[PDB]
Amino acid sequence: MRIKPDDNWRWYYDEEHDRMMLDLANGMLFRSRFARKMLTPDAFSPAGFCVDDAALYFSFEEKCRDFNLSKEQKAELVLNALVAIRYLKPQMPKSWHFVSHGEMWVPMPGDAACVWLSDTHEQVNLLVVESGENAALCLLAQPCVVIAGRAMQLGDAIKIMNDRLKPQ
Amino acid sequence: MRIKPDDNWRWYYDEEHDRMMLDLANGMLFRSRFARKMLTPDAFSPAGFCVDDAALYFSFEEKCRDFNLSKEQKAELVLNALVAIRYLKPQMPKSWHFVSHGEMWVPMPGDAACVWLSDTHEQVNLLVVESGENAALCLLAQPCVVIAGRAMQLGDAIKIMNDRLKPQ
Repeated sequence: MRIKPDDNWRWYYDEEHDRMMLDLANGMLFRSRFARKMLTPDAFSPAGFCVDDAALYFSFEEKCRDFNLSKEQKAELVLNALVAIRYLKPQMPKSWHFVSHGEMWVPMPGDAACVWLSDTHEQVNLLVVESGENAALCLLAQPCVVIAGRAMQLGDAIKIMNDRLKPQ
Repeated sequence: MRIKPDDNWRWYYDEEHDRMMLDLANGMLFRSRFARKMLTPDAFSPAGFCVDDAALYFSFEEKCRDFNLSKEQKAELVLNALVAIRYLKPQMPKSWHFVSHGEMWVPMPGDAACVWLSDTHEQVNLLVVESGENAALCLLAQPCVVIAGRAMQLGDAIKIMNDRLKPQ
């Protein structure tokens, strides 16, 4: 495997570029997708990467093996998922942008999900990171997409309603 | 191999942390050893990692395979070499901190070199990154050392006189 979690990793908030980061260490850094706006007040205090984060990392890594992405992309995808799980504030679920399915499906963390955009009918691929019973928090699991007016790229968060999500 | 140069790599200087970086991309960043003080005015303008850089990367990587280091440390070593070659200002060669050898040897870029410290006789490993006929730019190729009063760690530049350098 390409990157392997190590005792030396540190989460820290970068004041100047306004983004959660991981120190890798050894000259390497990972700048996540998430800025102050989206972090819980935990985030603002450096913390070691712990066994629990290691564990989530290993599961996510395997759950993503078969997504259609560069192994560099899979890494960024899984590292943002840890940031989201650990530090993201609660999200306001989105509904009406996506083709609705008459049944609700229970989606588990680590699942590959599609939604359909209700105007373009373009399929978009997500990774599920957190469940709920109405809403599921997902990360965008493809290089980019345009949603409301907004553009988003790989790693970006969005809470979607379970009736809009579907297995790949 | 693990890190592979990619069209999306960008050199840029980071105003806020005063260091030359490389964007890797995919969330990954590399922070080199080198601050404003040591850069040619080129540095202050972002630039794609180009085919020539890619070439230097590949020879330096191979010339460092058998150094006594972590593959993470070899990565940091080589990346700093690239910064050094591309962007470092001319250096003032040092002389007197190192055990002299009555003959001058010709050292090629890419070479593994030792200097001896003249008071401790401790051996220190370097990586040659530029040649000249008197002076040869080297990066420190071991985790850390103490030289004049200064500390230095892996990736740090110093220009040394060729009579002071010796092959591994």
